[PDB]
Amino acid sequence: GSMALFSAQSPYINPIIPFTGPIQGGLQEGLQVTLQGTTKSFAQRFVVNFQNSFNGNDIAFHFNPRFEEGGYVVCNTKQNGQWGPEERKMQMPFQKGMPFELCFLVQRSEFKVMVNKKFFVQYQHRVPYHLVDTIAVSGCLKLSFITFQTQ
Amino acid sequence: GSMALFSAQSPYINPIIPFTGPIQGGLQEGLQVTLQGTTKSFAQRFVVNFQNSFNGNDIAFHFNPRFEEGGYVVCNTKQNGQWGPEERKMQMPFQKGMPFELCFLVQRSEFKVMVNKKFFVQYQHRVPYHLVDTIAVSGCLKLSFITFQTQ
Ligand SMILES: OC[C@H]1O[C@@H](O[C@H]2[C@H](O)[C@@H](O)[C@@H](O)O[C@@H]2CO)[C@H](O)[C@@H](O)[C@H]1O
Ligand SMILES: OC[C@H]1O[C@@H](O[C@H]2[C@H](O)[C@@H](O)[C@@H](O)O[C@@H]2CO)[C@H](O)[C@@H](O)[C@H]1O
Repeated sequence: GSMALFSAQSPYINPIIPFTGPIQGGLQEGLQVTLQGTTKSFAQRFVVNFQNSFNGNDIAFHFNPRFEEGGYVVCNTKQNGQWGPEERKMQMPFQKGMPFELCFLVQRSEFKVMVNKKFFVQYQHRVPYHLVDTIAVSGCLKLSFITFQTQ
Repeated sequence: GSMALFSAQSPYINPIIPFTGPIQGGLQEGLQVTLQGTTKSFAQRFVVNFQNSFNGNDIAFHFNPRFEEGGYVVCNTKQNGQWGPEERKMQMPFQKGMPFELCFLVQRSEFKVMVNKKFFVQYQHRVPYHLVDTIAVSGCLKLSFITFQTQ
């Protein structure tokens, strides 16, 4: 790519869905988390959660494509079990049955999300990202890998 | 059909008339219950009941073609053993001695009923459909199967 990238932790290979695993040392500025997978052919929704601990009460960034109402993606945060105000991007960048690359880049003030190498959405941090130590992936997809790389 | 359909409960194959059997877990929004069969050559009436329990005292939706008075179909509900106001469609979409496909689609506000792939009647829910856990079929027909499907 246009930036030299270094591994920040060993890749997850063929992680089985639903997948939950550590983000070693927490999210950090300049970290890129890339998921390579396939949207199921009759997909309804899928979810990628960046969260603090295992119970899901505190999700810093929930990324939720919904193959509903013409296709849209919900971004939100959960705090102490409570969902905040949704940010809906009224566009579906995934296609049922098709491979995708999904990249989350941690910047100081926001996440940047790229889908198939193209910027899709930004999401301002609502909570401290460094407390996110867990990624959780679920729903109508499969994954071939999850990589963790830094500039 | 125009939409992919998936089994929700195994089919009842060649169920013997009169038939009564579970709708496992109750009727659900988006469930399509399809009866594939043949109207007897000399048919007087047949009945499909969506009901709460084996008793027959509470029938959410009673669908009753009558080969009488030109041919017509009665739709009604039974509560605590009492019939409500009938809804009569003054048309007979079944032909004596001929195959038919009869499909009940459960929607949020109504059942939609298709006969031979053409819309026949709507029936507003008078009671919650989810309490229906039993289907009962009787009268002048035979069935090759009953399927339970969803999108
Ligand atoms: O905000 C992310 C979550 O949305 C939840 O969906 C509901 C929510 O329960 C309620 O606010 C309602 O108004 O609409 C929302 C649809 O956005 C999902 O159930 C949950 O899985 C998250 O995606
Ligand atoms: O409403 C459904 C039931 O109708 C019963 O017959 C009715 C009849 O249609 C109506 O004209 C009224 O005056 O009296 C009857 C009530 O018993 C059938 O006997 C029953 O099988 C259902 O189809």
